[PDB]
Amino acid sequence: KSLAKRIYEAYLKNFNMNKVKARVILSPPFVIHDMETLCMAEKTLVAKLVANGIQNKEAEVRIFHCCQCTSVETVTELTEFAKAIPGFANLDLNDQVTLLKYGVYEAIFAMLSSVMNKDGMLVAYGNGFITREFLKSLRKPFCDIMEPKFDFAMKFNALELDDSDISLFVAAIICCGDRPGLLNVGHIEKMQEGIVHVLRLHLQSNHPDDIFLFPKLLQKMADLRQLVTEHAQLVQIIKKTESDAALHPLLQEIYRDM
Amino acid sequence: PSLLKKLLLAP
Ligand SMILES: CCC(CC)c1nn(-c2ccc(F)cc2)c2nc(N3CCN(C(=O)OCC(C)C)CC3)cc(C(=O)O)c12
Repeated sequence: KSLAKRIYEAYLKNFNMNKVKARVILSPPFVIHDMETLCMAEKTLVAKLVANGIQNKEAEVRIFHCCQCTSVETVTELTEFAKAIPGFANLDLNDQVTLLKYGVYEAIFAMLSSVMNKDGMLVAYGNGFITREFLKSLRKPFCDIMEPKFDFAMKFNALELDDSDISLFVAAIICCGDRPGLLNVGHIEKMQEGIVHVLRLHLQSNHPDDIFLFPKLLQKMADLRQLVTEHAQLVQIIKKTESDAALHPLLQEIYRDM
Repeated sequence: PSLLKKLLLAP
């Protein structure tokens, strides 16, 4: 009815960063492009950490913790966003846990695209910009993490979605009836059908010139699933072989046999 | 127990 308006408003209310805000900054923040500028950013933006010995541990481990905290914050926003999607609040709690557990990282990497351009990505609530080359320059496996996300973002951003489209796309990701271990599949599938239907209708008027946008976006959801499959393999490598990269407990829960 | 549950059950 007004389903699409309710989802857009929940998105604007619950996410601190979005594409309009991001593009204002991406079109100034502090550019992090080597060890030195990374240290300057830390000294001014997180002064308490620099005076607690965080500059002792590796640059990769510091960036790791930055990204980890961002994902943790975003999972909280995504949970609050999901609670405001009409129907989600009525699902069983375990079904609600399943949907978030398998859905948040597809949503995060979808939304990550909004804070990226070809040269780097915004960090620290839009006050920092870490360069693509600098991430590429870190030691394995860290230099392997963001690069496929940049690749996804460049094509995803070429579709020229705005926040109203992205809000429906993310809602479709969360309300996914084929997540493993779902109980009330028939009702969640019905929720997705409604969301996907209003997304198709919204794309028809918001992007009247790209008549093929809707099936392109459907394929992007499949690409995100694969993207998260590959990303989880990087998480294991970190779990297995990195001493100072402790996984946040909330994230350990999400990644448990996914 | 589950941290995702606590997120979902919060005010
Ligand atoms: C593989 C380990 C895992 C941590 C358990 C991780 N390691 N690294 C990582 C480390 C060092 C680097 F040099 C580059 C990346 C990450 N990076 C992420 N990204 C980037 C940060 N971030 C964001 O900017 O989101 C904004 C958007 C939501 C609007 C969340 C998603 C998300 C994750 C994640 O699995 O939780 C992550």
